Amino acid sequence: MSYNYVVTAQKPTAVNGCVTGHFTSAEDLNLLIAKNTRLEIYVVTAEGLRPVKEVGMYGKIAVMELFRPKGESKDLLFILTAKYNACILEYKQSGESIDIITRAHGNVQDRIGRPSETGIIGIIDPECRMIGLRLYDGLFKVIPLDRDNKELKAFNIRLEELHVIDVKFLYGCQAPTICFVYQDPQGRHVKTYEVSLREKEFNKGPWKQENVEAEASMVIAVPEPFGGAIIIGQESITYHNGDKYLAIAPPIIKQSTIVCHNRVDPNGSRYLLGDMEGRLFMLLLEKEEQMDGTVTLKDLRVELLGETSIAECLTYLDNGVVFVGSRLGDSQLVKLNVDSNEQGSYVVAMETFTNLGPIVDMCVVDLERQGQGQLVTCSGAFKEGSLRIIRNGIGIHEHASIDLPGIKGLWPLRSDPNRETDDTLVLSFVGQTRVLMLNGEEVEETELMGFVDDQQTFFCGNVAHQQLIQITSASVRLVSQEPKALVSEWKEPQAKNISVASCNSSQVVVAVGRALYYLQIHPQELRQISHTEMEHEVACLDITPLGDSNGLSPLCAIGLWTDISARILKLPSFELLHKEMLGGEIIPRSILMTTFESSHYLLCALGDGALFYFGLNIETGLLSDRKKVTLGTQPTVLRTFRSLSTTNVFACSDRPTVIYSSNHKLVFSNVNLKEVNYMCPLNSDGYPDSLALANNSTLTIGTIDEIQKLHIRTVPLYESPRKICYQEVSQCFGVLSSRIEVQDTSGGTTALRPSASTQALSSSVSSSKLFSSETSFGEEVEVHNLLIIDQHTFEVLHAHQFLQNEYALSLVSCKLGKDPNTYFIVGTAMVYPEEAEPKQGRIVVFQYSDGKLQTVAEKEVKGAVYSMVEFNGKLLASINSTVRLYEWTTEKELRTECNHYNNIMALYLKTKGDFILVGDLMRSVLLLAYKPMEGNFEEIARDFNPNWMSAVEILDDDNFLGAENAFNLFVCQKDSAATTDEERQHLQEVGLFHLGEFVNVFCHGSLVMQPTQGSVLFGTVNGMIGLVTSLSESWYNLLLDMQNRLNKVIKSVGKIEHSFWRSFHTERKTEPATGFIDGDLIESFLDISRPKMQEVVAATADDLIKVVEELTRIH
Amino acid sequence: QILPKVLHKRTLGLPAMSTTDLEAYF
Repeated sequence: MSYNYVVTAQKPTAVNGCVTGHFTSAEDLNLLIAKNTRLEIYVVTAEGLRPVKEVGMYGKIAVMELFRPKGESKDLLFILTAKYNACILEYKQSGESIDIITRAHGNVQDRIGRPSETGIIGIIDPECRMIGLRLYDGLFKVIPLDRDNKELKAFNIRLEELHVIDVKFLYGCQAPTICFVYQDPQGRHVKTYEVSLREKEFNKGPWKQENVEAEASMVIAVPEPFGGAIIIGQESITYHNGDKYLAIAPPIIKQSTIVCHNRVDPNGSRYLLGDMEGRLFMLLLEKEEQMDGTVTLKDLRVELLGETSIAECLTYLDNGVVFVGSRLGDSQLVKLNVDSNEQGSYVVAMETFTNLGPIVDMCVVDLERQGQGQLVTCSGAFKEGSLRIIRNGIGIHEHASIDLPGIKGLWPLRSDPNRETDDTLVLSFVGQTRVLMLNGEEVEETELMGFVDDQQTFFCGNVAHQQLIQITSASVRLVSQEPKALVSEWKEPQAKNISVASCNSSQVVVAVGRALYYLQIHPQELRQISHTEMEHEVACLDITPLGDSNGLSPLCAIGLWTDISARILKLPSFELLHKEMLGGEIIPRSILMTTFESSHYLLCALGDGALFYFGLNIETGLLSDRKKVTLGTQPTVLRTFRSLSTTNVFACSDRPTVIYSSNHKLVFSNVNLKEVNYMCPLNSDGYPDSLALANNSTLTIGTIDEIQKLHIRTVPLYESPRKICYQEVSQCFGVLSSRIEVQDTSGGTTALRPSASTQALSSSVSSSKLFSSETSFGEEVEVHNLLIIDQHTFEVLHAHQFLQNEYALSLVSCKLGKDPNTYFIVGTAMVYPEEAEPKQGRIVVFQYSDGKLQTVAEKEVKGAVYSMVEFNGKLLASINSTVRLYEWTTEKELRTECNHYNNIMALYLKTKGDFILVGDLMRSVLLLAYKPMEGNFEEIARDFNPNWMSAVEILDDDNFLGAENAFNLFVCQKDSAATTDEERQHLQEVGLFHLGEFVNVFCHGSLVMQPTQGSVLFGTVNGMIGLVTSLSESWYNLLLDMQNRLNKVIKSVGKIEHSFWRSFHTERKTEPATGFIDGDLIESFLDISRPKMQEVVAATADDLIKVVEELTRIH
Repeated sequence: QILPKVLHKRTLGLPAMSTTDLEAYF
């Protein structure tokens, strides 16, 4: 009944784990990074990293490890998902195609038992004789790794302990040995066992049971020369190996906690350690040589090494370059020096990697007043927390825009000898060519008396060797520039008007009638060299330097009008090489072949907007990949701009979209402009990196920003942002943030770092007089701050200090009552460490004047303020399982009217028309009606069978949507039945779905300009952005049929069936998908190969790729 | 065990207290 759709906007960015080893070959050094559901592979070079492969799994990755069984060159990978899918995979590079096969499969789920804290742990034998797993408490799963057992059969072993923290297999033992740390009454211990897979029981470890300091959570297994283990905690680094015992207690640790490690020395002499707030460490293992026995160590030494972000995963790579893996902030790549610079730091960074992190809140804001808003989020954390301005497409920066009608061509020229940046531009209206002169910001007209002024030409610019070119239907001619006059004249010896020509930088190719004249532009004179009539008509040409040649192109390309085809053909003698046919019949209007990387591309832009591809190489020119794609309706020309050393081509279509190649694939990033026709570069001194461009009636020039689809501009604040609001008439933003602060011995607390929270241009402090009622000498406290940020320059114009320790929760800007003024309104809650439930809060309303910040009214509120929204002209709030409505009087006051206190922890809240959806923490969605006549709340419908919601919104006036903490979606619906006595307070779950992620905020709006109904965006903890919309009957039925015919055949990496994962799940309750369409699958239809699409349903293929296309652009 | 910042941790993705604990507490 309820027909919906969910798709991906931006893949997650947080990093959950990273390891190194040997996938690509035995002599490569790989870096493996695991996202939420994404795996990516990096191989090491001398300057940094490089990507090779990207894969997605139908499950949440929880275990990732490398191992080397006997009798093969490289390692093997073991992965265990969140629904306990167990797999063995490995790396196959066969030719150029890369694929990863499943040399095993299985499911290790049980019937009775409880998933526990600390999640899943997966370890592997140093001799690779089994694989251990902790899944449920008190029960340890062992996988045998004999040559048989393709199905990953397992077996169970009972444990005398139920609470396991960490587990690793020891080094240099006779038979597979386990040593691990567990939790029980009377502290935590480390204690060891021996397995016997023949008789399936734990026998005895090599040494006895001892004790460890109360909060160790981190175990390192020492390699062969020393053996034993390293135990890391707070004020403890320890070594155990049989009987020998040693430890150190460095005084540095007190303030911060260690997180990750990676062994630096294969021998095991130095170690890397990652801190909870940035300082990377180094640990020292000092060894002695016995006179006759094996090596042994004396002691342990630490040293403060440098500064980094917060680390989640940490790997010493080699030669003093180290990856820092961050989940709460930007990850970076670091170089360690041999000599410490000033302040004594060895660290030098080379790259940084952006991470939206936990998207706490967001709003949709439209800056430049067009029909396209942009999203601003509250990203990052304690020391990296910033503001991100996520913009779809690149923003233009216009300088000289004039409404100039349609322009066929527009060229530059150089009026001086071959000096620096050009000084002239050449126009061309509908049927002639006009020459300008560009002496600065002004525009002027001056016709040179050496050119034509009444008839259109194809080429006007220069190639080389102090001369000018004249390419025309009526004549071909060359121009001398010192006289600025004419040197010679030529005409076509057929009196026939040319169709098209071609020349970029060294030679002209002109195509007349069925034949084609040729001459490369010689100094001061010209002679025919090459000539060959084409069997059928010629439509387009392309001549360009492709590499080690100063303009002279060995090859030539030819386009065709009626039945589109490319012909690889030599320039010098115009001999045929190959024939290759292309689809469609609609008319082309340009083709280009251009270099970006070692794999050359030729790109043809067709008349429907569809952009097609054939392959070209200078030596032979065999056909590379091929795929049917479409675009905007208006016909398209591609011609190239200059951006970088690997600069790329632009295009003209319905709406300008610049294609970009990142590693080897073409990215389809758009840009914010209405329509375009034609281009050329301008590199003036005052216009350093601009482009001259023609439109239907407009001229646009500007500057070029980034290349990939999403523009992020990081604005550092050193602030932990919470929520954000807009107030347009005030020409600014309102942002909440909150600061890390330690109490000093003097009672008062000063600071830890300089922050915008205290570095405000002007500041003010809350001055309440209604709170009146213990902090220690050294401890952590938290201070909260309102930030007004200039909407144009993104600088802190002002910052307001809330009271000490007031934990501010909510923000809104609206007009209330009959007041014409716009305000900033905050709901807060004085949180206490000792108690457990907020008893109070204030509702402060702010006037932000010309440059000052005023305060109006307080009206203390008897509890926390989880959510608010202006109802119609009233103020609707949610306070501690209550919902309330408020009125704005004329005398600048606020009064209560009607209450409702049946719920428990009514937290999320949305309104539509005259109905209220109150989301809940634990019970369910629930609906209210505001009844105007006598004026209070009256329940319409509810929902039983409780769920733990994490976001709630109103899709339409009749169905309702929520999201819950077990990573699932569901669209509720009203039941249309009679007997309205009790079952009309019952709402109907109609859709079921396993999203896989945690949803933090829902918002109406769309990140696109100005097939389905409704539009919604949400942001997740892992930094993903998702979108949901409703559907009608026909596309739903079609697409679910297609979903069956696609998930029946598609191969998961662990060959899990696609139905199982997308299926709804919960601790207590599980059913397959219904009511929903999966965008992940549907837009995954495009990576499928052409033949295998004819073994797709085969009532055709194009009719459905058009469907997936139209559903794609909604995000 | 204090609600506002345990929900804050859940928003940030830090290990929050288990839902069964809230079930017992509610």
